[PDB]
Amino acid sequence: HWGYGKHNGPEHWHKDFPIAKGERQSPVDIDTHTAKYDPSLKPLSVSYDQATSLRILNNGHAFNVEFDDSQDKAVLKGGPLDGTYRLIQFHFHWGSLDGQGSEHTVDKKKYAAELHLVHWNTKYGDFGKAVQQPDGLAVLGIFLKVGSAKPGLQKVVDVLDSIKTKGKSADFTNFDPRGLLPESLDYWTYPGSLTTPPLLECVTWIVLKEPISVSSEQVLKFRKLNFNGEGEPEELMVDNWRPAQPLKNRQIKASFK
Ligand SMILES: O=C(O)Cc1cccc([N+](=O)[O-])c1
Ligand SMILES: [Zn+2]
Repeated sequence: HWGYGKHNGPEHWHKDFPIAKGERQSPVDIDTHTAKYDPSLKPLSVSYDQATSLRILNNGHAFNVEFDDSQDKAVLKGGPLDGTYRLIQFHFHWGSLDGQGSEHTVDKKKYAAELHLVHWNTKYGDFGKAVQQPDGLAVLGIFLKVGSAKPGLQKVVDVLDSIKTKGKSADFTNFDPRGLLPESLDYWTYPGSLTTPPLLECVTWIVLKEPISVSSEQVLKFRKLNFNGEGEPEELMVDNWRPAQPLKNRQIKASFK
């Protein structure tokens, strides 16, 4: 099955998921000089005051912080979006070293990591129906750079020892994702896809310009996770990022001048 190795990594995904070579794949390089300011874009509305995290999961590809999405409790609206998108999970992608890890790039710059907050359009009723629609998901992407610690991330880092290997989960209630957000909500937006199989072309991407800072210690704890299951040969969970894909017939729009 798919993964991030030599034998099963991104460059192989098209054989089981031919949409890998589609017209609206993610991530992409954001060329800041050609992304056009669009005055018609709105401010993003991120409303996470009632977000109810439940659990953290090592799925063998990353770890997922999961939310109760059975009501409108943590929603993303505005920005480029029509309608209301409910938070279902967040996860990250990161590198073996601080010089790579992000999926999106900015003028070819790779960040140490990238956080994805995944939301589904309530007009489709559930996540599985939403991913079948071109406007089914909104993913908020936030770059991580290594410097100062992010106090709001520490609760996540400290639970990782308990989900070292694939298929482990742990209760993870009361975590507030507002602690992961940068000061500015300036963004770039474009139409794209999931970045892991099945690579469905169902995402409005909203990539924040301003990175968050996390400490080296924090990212080092991400890199102690395992792709493998309990008791199998240890292969560290690192470099779980898809590289930039062809932009094709897309425009990247900026919310800011
Ligand atoms: O389980 C999976 O890998 C598919 C999946 C599910 C939810 C979000 C995703 N994304 O690319 O942001 C991908
Ligand atoms: Zn992701």
